Amino acid sequence: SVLNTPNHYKMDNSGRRVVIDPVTRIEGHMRCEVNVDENNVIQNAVSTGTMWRGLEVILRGRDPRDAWAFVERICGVCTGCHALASVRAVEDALDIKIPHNATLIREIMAKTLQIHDHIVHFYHLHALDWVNPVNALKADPQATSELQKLVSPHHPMSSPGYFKDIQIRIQKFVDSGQLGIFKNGYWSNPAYKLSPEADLMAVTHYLEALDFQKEIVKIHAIFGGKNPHPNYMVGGVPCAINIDGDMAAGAPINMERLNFVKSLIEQGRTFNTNVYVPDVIAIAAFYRDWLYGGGLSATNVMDYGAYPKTPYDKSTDQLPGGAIINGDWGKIHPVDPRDPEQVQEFVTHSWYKYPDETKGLHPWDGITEPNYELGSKTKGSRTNIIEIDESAKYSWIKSPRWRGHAVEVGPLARYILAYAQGVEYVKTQVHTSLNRFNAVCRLLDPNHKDITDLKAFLGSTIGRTLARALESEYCGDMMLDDFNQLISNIKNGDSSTANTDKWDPSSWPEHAKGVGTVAAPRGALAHWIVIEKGKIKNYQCVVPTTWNGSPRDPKGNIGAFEASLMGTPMERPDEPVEVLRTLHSFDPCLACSTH
Amino acid sequence: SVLNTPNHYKMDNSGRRVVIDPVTRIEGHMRCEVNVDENNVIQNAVSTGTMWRGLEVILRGRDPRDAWAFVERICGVCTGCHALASVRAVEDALDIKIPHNATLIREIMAKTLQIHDHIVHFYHLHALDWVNPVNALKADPQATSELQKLVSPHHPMSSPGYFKDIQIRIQKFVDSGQLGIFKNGYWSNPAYKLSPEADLMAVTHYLEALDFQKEIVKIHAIFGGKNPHPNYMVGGVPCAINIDGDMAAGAPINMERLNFVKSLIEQGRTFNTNVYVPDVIAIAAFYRDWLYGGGLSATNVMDYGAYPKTPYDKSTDQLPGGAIINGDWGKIHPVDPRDPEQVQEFVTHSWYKYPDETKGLHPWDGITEPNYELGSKTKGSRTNIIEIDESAKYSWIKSPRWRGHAVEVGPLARYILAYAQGVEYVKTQVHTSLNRFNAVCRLLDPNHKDITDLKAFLGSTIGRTLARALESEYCGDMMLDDFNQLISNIKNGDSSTANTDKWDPSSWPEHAKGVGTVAAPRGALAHWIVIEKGKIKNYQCVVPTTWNGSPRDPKGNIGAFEASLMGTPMERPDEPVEVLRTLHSFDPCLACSTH
Amino acid sequence: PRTPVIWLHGLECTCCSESFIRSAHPLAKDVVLSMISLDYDDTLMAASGHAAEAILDEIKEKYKGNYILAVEGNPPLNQDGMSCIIGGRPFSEQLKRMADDAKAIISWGSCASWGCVQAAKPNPTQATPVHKFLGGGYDKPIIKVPGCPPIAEVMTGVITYMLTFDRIPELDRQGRPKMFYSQRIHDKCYRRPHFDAGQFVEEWDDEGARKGYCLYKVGCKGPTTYNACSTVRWNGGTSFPIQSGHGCIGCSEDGFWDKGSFYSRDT
Amino acid sequence: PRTPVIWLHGLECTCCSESFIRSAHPLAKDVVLSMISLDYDDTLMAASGHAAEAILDEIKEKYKGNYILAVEGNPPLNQDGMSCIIGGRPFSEQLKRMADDAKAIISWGSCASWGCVQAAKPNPTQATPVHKFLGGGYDKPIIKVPGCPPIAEVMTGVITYMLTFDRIPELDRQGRPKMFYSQRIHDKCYRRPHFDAGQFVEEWDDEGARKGYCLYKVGCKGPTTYNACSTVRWNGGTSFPIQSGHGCIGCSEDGFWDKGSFYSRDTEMNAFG
Ligand code: SF4
Ligand code: SF4
Ligand code: F3S
Ligand code: F3S
Ligand SMILES: [C-]#N
Ligand SMILES: [C-]#N
Ligand SMILES: [C-]#N
Ligand SMILES: [C-]#N
Ligand SMILES: [Fe+2]
Ligand SMILES: [Fe+2]
Ligand SMILES: [Mg+2]
Ligand SMILES: [Mg+2]
Ligand code: 3NI
Ligand code: 3NI
Ligand SMILES: [O]
Ligand SMILES: [O]
Ligand SMILES: [O]
Ligand SMILES: [O]
Ligand SMILES: [O]
Ligand SMILES: [O]
Repeated sequence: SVLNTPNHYKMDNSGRRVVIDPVTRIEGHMRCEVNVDENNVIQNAVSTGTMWRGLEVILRGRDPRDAWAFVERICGVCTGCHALASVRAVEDALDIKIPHNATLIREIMAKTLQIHDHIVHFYHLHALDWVNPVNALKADPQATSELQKLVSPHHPMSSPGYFKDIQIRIQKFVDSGQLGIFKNGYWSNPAYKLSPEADLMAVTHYLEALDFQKEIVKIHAIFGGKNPHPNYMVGGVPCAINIDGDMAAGAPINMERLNFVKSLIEQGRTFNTNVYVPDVIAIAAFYRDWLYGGGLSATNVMDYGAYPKTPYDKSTDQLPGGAIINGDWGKIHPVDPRDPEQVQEFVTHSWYKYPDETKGLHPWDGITEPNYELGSKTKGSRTNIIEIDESAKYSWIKSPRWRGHAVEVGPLARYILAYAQGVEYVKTQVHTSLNRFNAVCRLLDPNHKDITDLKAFLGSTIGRTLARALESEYCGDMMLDDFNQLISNIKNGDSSTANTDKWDPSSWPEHAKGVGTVAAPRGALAHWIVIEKGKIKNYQCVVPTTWNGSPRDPKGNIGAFEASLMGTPMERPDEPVEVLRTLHSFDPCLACSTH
Repeated sequence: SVLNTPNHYKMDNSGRRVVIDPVTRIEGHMRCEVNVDENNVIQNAVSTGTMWRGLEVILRGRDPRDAWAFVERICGVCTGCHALASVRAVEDALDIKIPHNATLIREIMAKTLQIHDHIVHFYHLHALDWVNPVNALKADPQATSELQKLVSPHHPMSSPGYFKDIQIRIQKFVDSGQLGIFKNGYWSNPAYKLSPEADLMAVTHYLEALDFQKEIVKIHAIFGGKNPHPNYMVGGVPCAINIDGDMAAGAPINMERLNFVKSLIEQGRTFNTNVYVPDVIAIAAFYRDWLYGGGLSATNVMDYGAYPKTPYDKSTDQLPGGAIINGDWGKIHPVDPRDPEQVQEFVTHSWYKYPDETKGLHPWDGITEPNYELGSKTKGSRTNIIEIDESAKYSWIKSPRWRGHAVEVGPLARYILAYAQGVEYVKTQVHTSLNRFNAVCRLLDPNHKDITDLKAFLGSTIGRTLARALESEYCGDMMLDDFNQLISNIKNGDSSTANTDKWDPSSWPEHAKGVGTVAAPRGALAHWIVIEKGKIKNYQCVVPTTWNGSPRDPKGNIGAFEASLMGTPMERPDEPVEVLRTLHSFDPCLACSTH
Repeated sequence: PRTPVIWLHGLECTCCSESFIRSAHPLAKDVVLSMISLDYDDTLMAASGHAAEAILDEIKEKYKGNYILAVEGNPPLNQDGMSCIIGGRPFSEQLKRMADDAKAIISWGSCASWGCVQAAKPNPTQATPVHKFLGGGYDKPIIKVPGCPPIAEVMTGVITYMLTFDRIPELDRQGRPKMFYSQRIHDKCYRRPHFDAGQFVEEWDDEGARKGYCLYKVGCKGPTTYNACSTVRWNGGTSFPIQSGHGCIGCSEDGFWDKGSFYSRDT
Repeated sequence: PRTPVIWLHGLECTCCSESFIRSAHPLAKDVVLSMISLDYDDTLMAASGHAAEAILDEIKEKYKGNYILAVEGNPPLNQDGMSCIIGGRPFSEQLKRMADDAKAIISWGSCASWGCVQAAKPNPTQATPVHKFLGGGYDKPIIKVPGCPPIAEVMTGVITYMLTFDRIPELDRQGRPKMFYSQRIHDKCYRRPHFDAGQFVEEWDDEGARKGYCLYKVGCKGPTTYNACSTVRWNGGTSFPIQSGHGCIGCSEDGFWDKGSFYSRDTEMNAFG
């Protein structure tokens, strides 16, 4: 069939079918199927979420105050963001305002997550789509040092001897014949474009990032007890502050703990600016001719908006939200998670049932009733899927739409929204990053003509990858600001951390509903709660990867993952490096997507 | 006067007198006075220990089991070595053999101390006698990187931008006009011989060492509770082991703690090999024409011997002891701390009284009765010493001699003794260090003629400094061997840590005496105890700096500090960099010296 | 040769994998490069799809009886097992196949050990812990390392024990290593002096909260929870839930999600 | 401009200086380069002799009334004070001179706070803590930060408090910051559940030792000792004496050396005694 989608794609499944299951180097479980034409160009793409647990179901009848801990376990990668969404939703429903320090500590935890998550995603999940560790063994260590000094002059770790020592260790691993995670990688595929020196630099940095990442999450351990899965609570934060008073050393937060947080913040800022951002820019330059993967990003993007400089005042959001549609960056449509005509979820192509499957349901009205059923065009059987039937139900992921539009969410969506809204920090990052990119390109090609078209630059798998790194850097700077504000508040006499006015359910209305939003690492997160007589009546989550990994809607619009693969040529369809590189650029969180 | 000493020095105090009080960048308090001839050459030297506390007096009547904690507080720099000497002296007196694992853990703690103490001494106390931080502001960052890569090819931290960032920080500090610990340094004295680039490298490493040093002592925190001043006990170690049994997580030593120790050991080995040893070698090369300061190391050296590969078998000491006298490295005289004709302390030139001051007292017979009394040729007054009278009592340090000989103690003494006894690890270190030294010299002077005379090379202030660094490296390798032995013991069924057979004083003889020896960081340490009816009847300490910092004896022999200064030319007697450089090479611990 | 480890992932949130890489000592980098051979792990591995499946096939045969099977997450039995699909087939079939030729199994976390959040009422997927899925006839050790997630150094401590001492650690009656799971939080809790004196947080951010008083009255489940949180602690010994002011929620114990509200007293 | 700090050293072992440089956060490097101006400190400082003395002279006048005087160790009163000689004169004279124009004093450690080991019986030097030496008429704050030595992050935590919040921390009746010294070790000890159950180490390396049972019977002084050891802990939160299997010896408390044998059992345990 050839399907002409209302969002302007032609999904043609007559070419050769290529199945990727499992999709690895994601959180959770995904299957992807594509069709390639005679020129090995993708002309159809199918996103299937291959897991479901049913947290929305499980929450029914429980106490709203407990909900955050349950939904936190939607995901241990984006650990905490669901807790944050949850407490915000309950506080929205019950009209609870939290103390400033609680707002700040939650933002510090959120920014810690952003940084951790973005760094580990890029190195430990994404990099092997761009980096060939085998080719790193051919690198000249002295030339590697020279490259390093160019990519990041301030990073201290550049000795030729250091790069030689790393190489020796990878050579020994290879020589052992136990290739572990590198086993059967697609290392002879010409889609790998780094020099051996860039491959060695990047493997070196993979190891540096694995050592670093465990440090930043100590911020979560201080404010939240543990990482993964720090604690939260409705009405405040549990980490009470006592700097100077009786028993201060035994309080959660005291002078020594504050000093620890400062140290951790600065370590993260340094890694962002000296290792992560420079790497993504430099790798992008080696891939300057590979501008595939934009998908929906330069037409339809959305975020709820986050990090208001004035608590509870969204016009001060440092990552302002809204929706851009049809590629008009000059028009920011306001997004209201309360409006039943805006966010809606369809299940036409998902493994769920609604009484009227023609309807998209706003999440206060959402329904989660499983319906694992394969289309009669499936190749295989119920328990042995050879080629999934995407004309029928083909995913555990619901189909969210915004006013009927399919949109992309994530750091790239937020960067476009922020750029378009005049956020000068972001504008500076984009322009300086483009300049740095073109500088490295010209080192690689003196004959390089500078890239000036921002939609083409940003609206690509490279751009999606860059935006994530930039966001990490911005989050470190914002987190320092938050820390300094927390210290100022304490200095001016305010050590308060919780509002308990509405702790007791007897203080609650018999009926209430609320929505909590978060700028989660992967995009727009919200939780919608309906409370009845002290219990959860409905609890519906719509998560970033739900948006991005969405199957088709009743009208046939394709979601961000499917759109991003269309039109991409593959060097070797059965070694699908390009598909992995683009899907991974969304940082798919499949446990999140399905919850 | 002109005093012709039996140990072949001519002490002449007719030239101009230079007084250094306080001697800084030592532990504790010292005064040094010298006389220089018309050529600015030192022709007399006077070592004065300017503090005393009286631990030997304070111990009387107390329980031998408590002693370790009192004497540990002799010194917070060499923290733990006195505790170790104490417990060993009590175990000696009471015929207590400790479990294998207690022996090993004590040795691990001892080698941790050696590494920490040596590194902090070189960078934080010694280096400013060789390094000019103000001149570091003149360095070219790229040339500093080139030097770094030659000095230590494996150390990762070589980026030009890193050195430039360090330089910017020190420039800011200077430009602030608050020069702190650099204020009033002798930075225009031509005695400073490093290039700007070497100064910048060395200041960089000072900072890296300040950051590093706090890590290694976590081994003391694990086995001993805290650093400074870890805990010990008579009969074993308190840090009970439980790897696999009920309540293991609550035991002092469990799997996780052992994994932590392994990590720490490896970090220390790496810093030794990549930062500390290469720095000392390279700085020695810059100072290749400054070979003063050998003193007694040329002739008379002593250590008790330590680190037996087989517990309680001194023939297996990895730093074997003895005494070399009159420069004959072919004759190792055995040293017995029990023999009353060997170790003796005199007080004729010290601020103490004996009934018969002609006597040198073996420490089981030692007496500590203060007698602060200035000679009638003193310039100044009792509470205002302008020039001390070295013909009379001039120090809180007693005068220890070995069979009437003045000796040098310390890492250099141990290296000479080990070399001379065929310890292959040490011989290899010395020869490869010499080879490396000559290579760096040829980098600096392409016409350099190799140094081959080991007595000349080691028997110097440079050689003293090098031996300390080499000892650190050796201690790291030994400590890893000890850890592996501990693991092996546990694997073979032995998790025991204490012997309590003689814990209760009812088990002790009515009268007992014991001696405990240690290869402390600064040289030969021993404690001598006399027990009577459960109580300390006498407790005498003779510590490394007591030996080195000794005033004259009744025959007029000079000690190691005084000897080391004789014949040294000074560029500027009133800016006595040379004096400080040589004194500091002994790593004086003045609280230790006097106790 | 380094010990082969196959790390499978069922229904999960991936918190146990995340915890593992937080290990302060040994570092994850060193575990993977030098201690074990991490031969399969959906989270970190290069290969996908058919190339990934092929490794499982090869490791199984080549190291038959000689690999450790580490499991994160759990198999669902509802939806014909297709609420967790791997390679077009139920995860349960993957788990069974690899369990059949494992030397031993490590059940990471509360999902593999007990069921964790997806098994809380009404358990829509019939998520089932590994030992129950394999049943009473399974003839190799199943080492349960529970917690949501477990402490990083506990995870790497189990592995280093087996590699260093050449045996399975001693297990309690629930299959948990006594190395880490043989005391309750409350049995080594630094806030216990306050419990003993009747000094409690009564309301969030009260005087007691600001002094670090005991969290029993705000729902701490430490009295019934076996783990190393109060001894080893979290994230390189930085903190644990109680230190930071929230009671234990019981997250290492079988059934903790259905034991009542987290803020209701431990009874 | 950075707060001037003069760090004097009397009779001492140098453990407090050593502890200070162990600080995990802030790093000692950053304290000295960016937070304070450490203008005099015998342990670390470039200058010696006459050049060192001159600094004292200069700071004292330049920054009269505006420097913090940190003191490690203590002055002896016996031997005409010449059991601790600095620049040919008694240390006590140096301490008095610098105290006269200090903004505030920090008494580091048990030596400066109370006397520590040299003050234990029979105190041959008549070692005297700073507050007693200056006497009742001294008109500036003396912040006692006891312990042998104090915890590193406690030492840097006191400094950062003062720099961040622009005041002297609240002090208890003994002059110790409530920030760190307002609980006993035993009031926050993770071995307390064992104390409560009568589960003790009875003999070294017994069953209880290997389970981490309470150290009361082997001499733990945690019941009478106010410090942050059981909360902040030592060396970047790595351990503390009790965790590693030896009882507290009481090392932050006035008179702890003469309280009794470290292996004697602590007193004041019953509320009916
Ligand atoms: S109830 Fe919780 S906070 Fe209180 S002592 Fe027990 S484990 Fe600690
Ligand atoms: S006596 Fe010591 S070990 Fe026992 S609970 Fe008290 S402070 Fe802890
Ligand atoms: S909630 Fe879990 S992490 Fe530990 S403190 Fe309680 S077992
Ligand atoms: S001996 Fe001192 S270090 Fe702490 S645990 Fe006791 S106050
Ligand atoms: C999820 N981010
Ligand atoms: C998350 N998506
Ligand atoms: C001391 N040495
Ligand atoms: C120590 N001397
Ligand atoms: Fe997510
Ligand atoms: Fe010493
Ligand atoms: Mg949902
Ligand atoms: Mg003596
Ligand atoms: Ni997620
Ligand atoms: Ni000493
Ligand atoms: O997540
Ligand atoms: O996620
Ligand atoms: O997720
Ligand atoms: O010492
Ligand atoms: O010392
Ligand atoms: O000392």
